[PDB]
Amino acid sequence: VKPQPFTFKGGKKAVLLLHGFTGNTADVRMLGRYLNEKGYTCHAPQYKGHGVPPEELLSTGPEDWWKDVMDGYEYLKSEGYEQIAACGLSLGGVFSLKLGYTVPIKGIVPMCAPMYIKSEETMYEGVLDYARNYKKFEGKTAEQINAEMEEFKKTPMNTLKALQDLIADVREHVDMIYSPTFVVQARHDHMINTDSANIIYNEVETDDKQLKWYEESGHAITLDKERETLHKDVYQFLETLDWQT
Repeated sequence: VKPQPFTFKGGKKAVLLLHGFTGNTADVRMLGRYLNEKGYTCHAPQYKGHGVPPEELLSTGPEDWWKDVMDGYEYLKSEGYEQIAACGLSLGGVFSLKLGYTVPIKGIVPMCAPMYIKSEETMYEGVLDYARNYKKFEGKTAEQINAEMEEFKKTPMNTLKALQDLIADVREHVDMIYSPTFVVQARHDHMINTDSANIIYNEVETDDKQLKWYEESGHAITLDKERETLHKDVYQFLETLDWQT
């Protein structure tokens, strides 16, 4: 169905949930529903250019998506939730780490966050596959999709280099994170370099750093078979955080 930002109201423990590149809030909705059933207040913004036709994605970049992340953090603050944890999938996990050394965060849970850059061509191939599937889900025939993709291929995404610079910049500041960190990484991730999980765990400078590998999951770990175990592991980590004060 339709993708939209969601806010699940619960107690004073607040969690900011961040989806990945070419994703949407549905990637973190089941996790937000589980945490809200456990009493957490959950808010998931939707990045600019996501949840809309892919032609609008081409005009957006990390500077737009980061503004959506900060707006989500400030929305929870403006609503009375001063204590916020950050949990994100892939690029959302990168944004979660960036929040860790930028604003007060009770704890961060980067899930399959890439610390290694990929080539623009490799990234753009994923954009093209996302664009083709989006038009497929719009109900268009195969012939109409081929015609629209032919024009789509003539419009390169000029913000992919900035996306590379974002991942490289966060990796150089991982040692400035002192908040508790729960690194979640699927072992059979064919989308990123799984050594990113070791970089985050080894170089974060917090006393409470954790790493768990998921042996039966792919990159989309929140949608794969172990997600119920992931929900419990994330919940049980969030419970150890220094809430209230």
